[PDB]
Amino acid sequence: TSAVQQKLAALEKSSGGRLGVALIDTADNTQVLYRGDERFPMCSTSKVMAAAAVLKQSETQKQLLNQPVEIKHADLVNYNPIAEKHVNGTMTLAELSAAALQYSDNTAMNKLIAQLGGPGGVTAFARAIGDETFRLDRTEPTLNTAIPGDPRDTTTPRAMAQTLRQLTLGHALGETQRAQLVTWLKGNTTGAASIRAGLPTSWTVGDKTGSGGYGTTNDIAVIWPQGRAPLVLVTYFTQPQQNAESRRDVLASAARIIAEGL
Ligand SMILES: O=C(Nc1cccc(-c2nn[nH]n2)c1)c1cc(C(F)(F)F)cc2[nH]cnc12
Ligand SMILES: O=C(Nc1cccc(-c2nn[nH]n2)c1)c1cc(C(F)(F)F)cc2[nH]cnc12
Repeated sequence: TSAVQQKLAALEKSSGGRLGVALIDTADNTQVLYRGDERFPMCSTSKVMAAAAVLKQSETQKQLLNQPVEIKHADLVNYNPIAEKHVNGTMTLAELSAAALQYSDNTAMNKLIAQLGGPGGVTAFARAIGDETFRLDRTEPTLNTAIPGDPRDTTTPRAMAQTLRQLTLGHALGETQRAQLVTWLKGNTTGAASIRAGLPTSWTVGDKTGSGGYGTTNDIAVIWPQGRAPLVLVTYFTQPQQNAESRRDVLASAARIIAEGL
């Protein structure tokens, strides 16, 4: 294995859980993979695929992002920091995308899923951009149950990193839409304790966090290191006990190991 792979395995053993890592260094297309082909519950990292799918729709439905969407009281689920302010009112699909990505609002995510026709519409977009591994099966909040062995609402680190690269640095989306997704990720509010905490502070990071049952703690990021071509990094982590507490420090530690191996 590589030096870095030894350090990641040791971090995993110390953590007591199961760690998945996939790095793409776009400077030379090199990769670092740890459990890169195992499935992990995506939790709210799946919000990137749903927002991107709506961005793709807006390439042909040109006013779609400005369309008002009704927020009813019955729509509110378990974490609605933005949507709860607009109950008995409306939010646009742009505003719902921003709330889902930057505040991790679960009601906003459900509106994106509904716009796409259900979880299968998010999966269909993944297939349309070449991701044969991603699957979204449930709405919020149950897509976060993170039960060991359950394939629902999972992907592999390798597949997620490749897709995040295609969406943010490649041509899965049109130019304006790619830039909008990057703008949203760079403005995330929830990420300072996760991948970002293991990287030099001079680097620019856009990321999407997630967490769920079994102490599942996740982050996916696009990274612009000072003076170098961007990286894409996926860090997924899940634990044996259903009621386990989150471990964002493990994601930071994994990111730090990756950064020191560059
Ligand atoms: O929805 C949930 N968590 C949540 C919601 C909004 C945002 C984020 C988040 N965003 N960035 N990190 N974490 C996480 C959740 C759901 C469930 C259940 F049972 F599946 F419904 C169990 C959980 N155990 C811990 N969290 C959960
Ligand atoms: O909102 C969150 N978690 C949540 C929300 C609603 C319900 C439940 C839950 N349901 N059953 N158990 N827990 C859990 C959250 C958690 C975390 C953390 F630290 F990773 F655990 C980070 C976040 N950043 C923004 N939001 C979060």
